Amino acid sequence: IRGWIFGTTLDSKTQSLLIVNNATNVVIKVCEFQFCNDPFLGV
Amino acid sequence: GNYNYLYRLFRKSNLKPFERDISTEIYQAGSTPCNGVEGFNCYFPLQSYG
Ligand SMILES: *[C@@H]1O[C@H](CO)[C@@H](O[C@@H]2O[C@H](CO)[C@@H](O)[C@H](O)[C@H]2NC(C)=O)[C@H](O)[C@H]1NC(C)=O
Ligand SMILES: *[C@@H]1O[C@H](CO)[C@@H](O)[C@H](O)[C@H]1NC(C)=O
Repeated sequence: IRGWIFGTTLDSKTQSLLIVNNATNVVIKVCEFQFCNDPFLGV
Repeated sequence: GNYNYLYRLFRKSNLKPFERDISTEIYQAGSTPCNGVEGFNCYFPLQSYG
């Protein structure tokens, strides 16, 4: 488990908090991200 | 007339304190649903200052 998405529609129409922890780098953004139909991170 | 400054004119509910709404969804003010298209009882939520 490496992150979280918070919002209302999660489809680039509103602002959605995105938290990702990749290895040693915690990344926090509040952009209007365009998420995939089934968001995931590959290895 | 400077028309770059806008303000929200319609919203289904009042903002909570320190809430920021920048959505431009077409406001449905009548019983007929709006499909994202401006028109009768279907408002663009932002108005421009004079
Ligand atoms: C925050 O967003 C939610 C939806 O993501 C808003 O809930 C909507 O409230 C209106 C009434 O004002 C209902 O007609 C909608 O059906 C609700 N949406 C859902 C998905 O149930 C909520 O009002 C928003 N908060 C504020 C303060 O505007
Ligand atoms: C984690 O992702 C951010 C951008 O999302 C990137 O800048 C950073 O370098 C990444 N960290 C690693 C260890 O790859």
